Amino acid sequence: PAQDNSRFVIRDRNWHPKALTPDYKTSIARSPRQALVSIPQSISETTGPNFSHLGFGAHDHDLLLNFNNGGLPIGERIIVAGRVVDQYGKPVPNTLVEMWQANAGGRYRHKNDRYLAPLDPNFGGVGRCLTDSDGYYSFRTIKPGPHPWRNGPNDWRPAHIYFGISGPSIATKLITQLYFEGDPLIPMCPIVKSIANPEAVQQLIAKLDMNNANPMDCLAYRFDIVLRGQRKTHFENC
Amino acid sequence: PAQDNSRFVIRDRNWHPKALTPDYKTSIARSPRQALVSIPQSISETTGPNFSHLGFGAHDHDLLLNFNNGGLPIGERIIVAGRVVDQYGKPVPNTLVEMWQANAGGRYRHKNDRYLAPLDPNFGGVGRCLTDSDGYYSFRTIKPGPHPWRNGPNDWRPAHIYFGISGPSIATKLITQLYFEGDPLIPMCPIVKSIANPEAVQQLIAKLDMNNANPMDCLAYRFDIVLRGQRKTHFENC
Amino acid sequence: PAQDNSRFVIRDRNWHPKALTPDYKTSIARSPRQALVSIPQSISETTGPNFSHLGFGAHDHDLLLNFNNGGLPIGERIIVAGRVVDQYGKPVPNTLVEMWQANAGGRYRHKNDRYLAPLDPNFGGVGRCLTDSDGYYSFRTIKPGPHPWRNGPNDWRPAHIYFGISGPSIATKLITQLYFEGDPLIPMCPIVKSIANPEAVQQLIAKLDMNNANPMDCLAYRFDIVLRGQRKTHFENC
Amino acid sequence: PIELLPETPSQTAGPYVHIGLALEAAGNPTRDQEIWNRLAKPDAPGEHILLLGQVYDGNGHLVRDSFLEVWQADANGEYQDAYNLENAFNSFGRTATTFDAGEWTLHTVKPGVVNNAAGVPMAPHINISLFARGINIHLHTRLYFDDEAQANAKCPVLNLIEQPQRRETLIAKRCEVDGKTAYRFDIRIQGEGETVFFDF
Amino acid sequence: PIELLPETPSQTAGPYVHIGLALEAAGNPTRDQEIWNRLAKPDAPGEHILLLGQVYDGNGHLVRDSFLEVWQADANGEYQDAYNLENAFNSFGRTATTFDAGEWTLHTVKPGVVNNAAGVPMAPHINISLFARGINIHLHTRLYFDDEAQANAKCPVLNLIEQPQRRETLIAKRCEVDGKTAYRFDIRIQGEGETVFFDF
Amino acid sequence: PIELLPETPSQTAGPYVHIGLALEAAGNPTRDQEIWNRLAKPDAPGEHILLLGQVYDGNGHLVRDSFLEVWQADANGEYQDAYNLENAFNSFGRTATTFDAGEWTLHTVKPGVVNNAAGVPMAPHINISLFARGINIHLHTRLYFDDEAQANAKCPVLNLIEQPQRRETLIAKRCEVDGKTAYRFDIRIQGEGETVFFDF
Amino acid sequence: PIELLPETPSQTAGPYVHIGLALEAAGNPTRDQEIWNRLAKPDAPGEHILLLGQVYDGNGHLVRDSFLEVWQADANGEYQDAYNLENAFNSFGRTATTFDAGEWTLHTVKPGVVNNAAGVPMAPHINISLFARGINIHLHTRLYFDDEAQANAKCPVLNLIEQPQRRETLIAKRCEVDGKTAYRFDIRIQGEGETVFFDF
Ligand SMILES: [Cl-]
Ligand SMILES: [Cl-]
Ligand SMILES: [Fe+3]
Ligand SMILES: [Fe+3]
Ligand SMILES: [Fe+3]
Ligand SMILES: [Fe+3]
Repeated sequence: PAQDNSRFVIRDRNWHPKALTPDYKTSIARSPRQALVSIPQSISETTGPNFSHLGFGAHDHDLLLNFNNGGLPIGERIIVAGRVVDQYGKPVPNTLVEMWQANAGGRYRHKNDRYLAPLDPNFGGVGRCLTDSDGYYSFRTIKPGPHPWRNGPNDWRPAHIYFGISGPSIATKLITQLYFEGDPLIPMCPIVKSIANPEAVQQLIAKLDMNNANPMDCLAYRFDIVLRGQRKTHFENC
Repeated sequence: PAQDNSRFVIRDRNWHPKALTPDYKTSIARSPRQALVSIPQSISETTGPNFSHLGFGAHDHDLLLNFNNGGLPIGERIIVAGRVVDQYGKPVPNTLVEMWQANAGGRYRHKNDRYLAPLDPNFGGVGRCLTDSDGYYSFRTIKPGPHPWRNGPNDWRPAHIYFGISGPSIATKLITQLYFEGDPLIPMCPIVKSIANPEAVQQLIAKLDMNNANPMDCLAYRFDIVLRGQRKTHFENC
Repeated sequence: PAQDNSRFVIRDRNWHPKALTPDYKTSIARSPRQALVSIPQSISETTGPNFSHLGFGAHDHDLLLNFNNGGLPIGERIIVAGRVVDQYGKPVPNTLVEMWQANAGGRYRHKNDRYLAPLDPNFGGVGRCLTDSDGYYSFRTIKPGPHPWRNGPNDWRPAHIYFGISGPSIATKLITQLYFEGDPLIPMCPIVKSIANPEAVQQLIAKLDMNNANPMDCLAYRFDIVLRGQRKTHFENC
Repeated sequence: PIELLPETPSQTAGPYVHIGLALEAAGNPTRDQEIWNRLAKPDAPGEHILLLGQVYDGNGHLVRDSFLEVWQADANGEYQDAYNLENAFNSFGRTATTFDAGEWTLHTVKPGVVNNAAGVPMAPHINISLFARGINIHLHTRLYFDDEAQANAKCPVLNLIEQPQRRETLIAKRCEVDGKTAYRFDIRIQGEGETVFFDF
Repeated sequence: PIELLPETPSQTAGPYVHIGLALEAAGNPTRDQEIWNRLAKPDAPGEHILLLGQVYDGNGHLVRDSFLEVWQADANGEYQDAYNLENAFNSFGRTATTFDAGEWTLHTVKPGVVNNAAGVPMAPHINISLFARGINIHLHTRLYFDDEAQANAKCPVLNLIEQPQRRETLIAKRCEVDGKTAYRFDIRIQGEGETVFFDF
Repeated sequence: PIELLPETPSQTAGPYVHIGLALEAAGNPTRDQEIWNRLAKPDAPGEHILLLGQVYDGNGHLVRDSFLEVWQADANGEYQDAYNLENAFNSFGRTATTFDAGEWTLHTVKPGVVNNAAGVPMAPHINISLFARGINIHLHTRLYFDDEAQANAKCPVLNLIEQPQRRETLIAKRCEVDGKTAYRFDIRIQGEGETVFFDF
Repeated sequence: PIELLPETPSQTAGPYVHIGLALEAAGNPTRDQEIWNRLAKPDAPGEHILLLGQVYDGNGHLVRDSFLEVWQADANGEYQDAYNLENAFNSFGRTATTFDAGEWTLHTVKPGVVNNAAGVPMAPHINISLFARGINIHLHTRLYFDDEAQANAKCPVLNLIEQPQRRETLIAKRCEVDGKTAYRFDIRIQGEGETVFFDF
């Protein structure tokens, strides 16, 4: 079984978005009004699932082929790749990375999305993979379109892909959203702007990566992820 | 019939791209090596077709509906609108504006395009309209995807839409390409860079126009066009 | 035998010198006038020779002893050392590095060089080695002198040593010239200036490296070489 | 001071989180292996329990698009990190609220006692992370059991909650669902009876 | 000095120009009204002529993806700007080279004489703008007729070409295609026999 | 966008390239092991062939100081990267033009067929890199064989050359030289008959 | 992106709004023509109705200085923009709360049905803008009618309110006042029963 042998750098909750960010309207009723209660890390917080023996399908990381109903999906073919490291710069190998997104037109394959842009019969919108032994992951997909939503009267999400990353413990687990270099919708979005620090926003912007592209085939974007720094215990209980 | 009653400001051929721009490889064999021969403007150059009585179909300016084969095209719904003026700032009313583009995935509906990204059965890629009496035009379409092409070994066009504009004479007629705000492919493209002056490149970049968008429906981009300034003749033949 | 399991970042041919750089006069007649034809990488381009089992003489890397005709050569004793890496920063081990140069007075040991400065009976001007397991190479030599040449009426090469580097494939192979920190000839040389970007020129300038010198014996210069980035293939043929 | 690389900042999981993390709920086909809400095969040791709950916003209305992740010791008080659908027990699982009724369920065993870092026993608990539209960074909580009153009273984690009344928000209620032992654990994100959320 | 708004800069029409401007050639359906290569209904006055040509690059190879626009006076030397597919004559038309043979065609009438701005007659001519992949800004030229030698000799536009040999590049050759009067007008963009291109 | 470390920029190999890379030719003593123009020992399997050629500049004059590196498959269409002067065959070699007649020679076997990355067979070819004074970055080309005309017509690399006429520049001409099979491959850097050069 | 001229920013109407907009209430003489709370003369077609209401703050106390503007369709569901005190009916009016009891009143007809931009019928409603000291930008709401329950249940505007409970805040209660049909519409700016406010 798992052991308590490490500690995780405390989160900066002014770097992360705060709970209450009223321009993102749904956060008003869904943010606690009491302060979070700080507790010391124990084996409960410092361990978590390892997914080495989860059985992945052949196309689980390839959205151009994992919803195949007779053709290729329509849209901009891209590889999304990067590295998962901790705050000390250590790679995070064999970690679960999951991603989901709308299609090229900003339509999600979810019963609750009624946006008038059509579904793509050959696009599902979900992928998963493990980072390799050096902490790298990669997916192939189509670039998602912006999605309008009922926040303000003319609010549109920038093109974005959701990411969930397990990391080595439940204390490191994170869901975030990737945005794309240059998207003029990024400065305007109340969800992006739930993050107060402009330098933190920049950390969510994937960069065009011509070096990783397949010529005559697909472009590529690079999105690196940093999880809480992990260190050994020292001088505890003495 | 038409009359010679106006003169057009001479083109700045260092503002326009030069003929020979060798990083765009096809320009090497298709650029003259002799200097252009300057001639004075006559009725031949200072008149041109007016298309007021060209009969346009109901959807000729609407690419979401003008290639309808049972559904909507997949991709980012956008309005592309703007004003056509001359260099003096005068609007250019009732002028022909034609546009064409690839689909959301960068695939053109042309027999010669064999790029592996699929065609969209409900997307054709051509539109036309006349500017209104104040010089405004508008189209509805999907945002085109980048297109790889056999120039250098890893060359990709930014998302672009071709435009042709008649204006008041054959001397004003222009074909150009519209690019989209923030596209990180723009600085890298040898066709964009056939234009030497960075300020001229900026003139081809359409800006996100939230003010003209339809909420829960489509975004909008604004692309204004400036044609050669038109003035009356003065002090000629005396 | 060799396999096709890697791809090499496409060359930036505006970072490299262009073929046609007329101030370097011989380039006028020895530059293509048609554009290069881009072809995709295959095993023909992504493989190349490995010289691990080429047999080196004891003094192959040591130009102070490899043309011994009774004494040491005259001139500034120096070590030239550095690392060969690729664009991702990865060391390039067991790669062939060859170098050749004029003597202390700018005279080459070649039948065709008739510059009036004398040959040195104990200097030949050629070295070779393999990089070590960590990508490092090392030569010992004499600092070459400037060499006048029949380009313009008073043109003089800065002090320079030619380098040839094989790397992992014929796609990475490179010949270049090393120049020396602070040499006032460097900005005036039409061969240096075949490279249009000043930052690129700076990448050819070896830096005085006192840390690597042998006191009371020889100085040292450091010259790191960057070859094209190598990556694995991904998502090809699917 | 020493400044490390900043952590990637969190964002909401959004209303369509189920596309990626709860495929059935999205209305979509599942893959061969999914991480879901059954932590125990029937033959796993320990007391088999049904867990269930609803999630309320600050206006007392159901949060119908919640996504929950849970992490718990096996019956012997050991965390099992080697996730495998062949295992009799996994310490990790996922669940989500129905869009209709707003109820999530988990099938598990009651966790054994585990010690904190100072060697003091914590009361049996399940660690919970809650994600949804409108939640910018996930909320951490713990589910404890109302039939562990003696242990709960002595838990060094519960005892860090300054007001005793707030401790009650983390105690799940034992009941029976179809003759089988169950606990209800409702979460109130905001307002009257607001659930304690942790930082660590 | 006085600086006006800069003109929008030109870009190549590209290899797929026919999608937008020559729908048939792209392999696509046409709309009800298209601007194309028939400037004259059969009953229009003047001498009915077939025009045709090929376009060569600097290596002497065919430019198979050329797009051409033409503007010419009617037989009476008047420019007709009111474009209408009901008209017996339009002064404007479009054509394109076949991808196979590389030949464009126009169906028109021989234009009448028009005076320049100083009142001097120009020889009969058709104004041509040439667009294609690899052409960054369109090339302007004129097609004159080899059976107008006397007028051509006196044309104040031709006479602005400094070298007489270059004038010959703008003179179309009279022939017969199927018993009907035709003129061939080839364009050489670059090199030996390079066609004169104008700026105005 | 992502910017990697920039590659070290190329410079010309210069007129005295031979002293470093073609020691015999410089007029100088050779070392015990040199990389030179004999890729195949008499015992290597495959058809033993002589290759020879001259290099011309844009004025039609011999480039008497060229240096060439070559890379080819063995007779089985396999690339042999383990370079060793003890090998019956090496896939790599070097040659240079004589200052007197300006001819280079190579002693090799005809390469077997290799597929491109898409699995389509390439016609038999030798990869060539050409260096010299006046060449700021080496020119890449390929030598194909005129006795492989049917394979050459289907080569997906030759087919990337848009104009069929230019493909001819890459086809070496078979002849007999002292009773052995030979091919001449002349390179024209610039002008009429300019050899195709590649970027990859 | 495209940035237009910025709109002039709002400021509170202040506690003395009445001197500019509700002259009677300020304690001041009125002009010959005032825009006030009688939208319908006795002769206007439709069901004549009295509307009345009070406004509460977040502490449950009356807002005794509120100013309200209203906009509604006539009995045919048509908006009448040509404001004239000679009209039997005007679509626009103003009212204010008494400083003493804090009640506003309006004299009008029940509006007819109007469709949204998509052609779907809206339940009968009055559009309201609320101004006062402490309100930095006016609050928009709508008054619907409790005797239109079946129409209200299908209103595509009421249906944009995610929680059915909040829709109830917009439904005025029918009563009789001195033998005439009346509806009470109370507004709670903040807290329990907070009235829905719109942005458009
Ligand atoms: Cl579908
Ligand atoms: Cl189709
Ligand atoms: Fe989203
Ligand atoms: Fe294009
Ligand atoms: Fe030199
Ligand atoms: Fe005031």
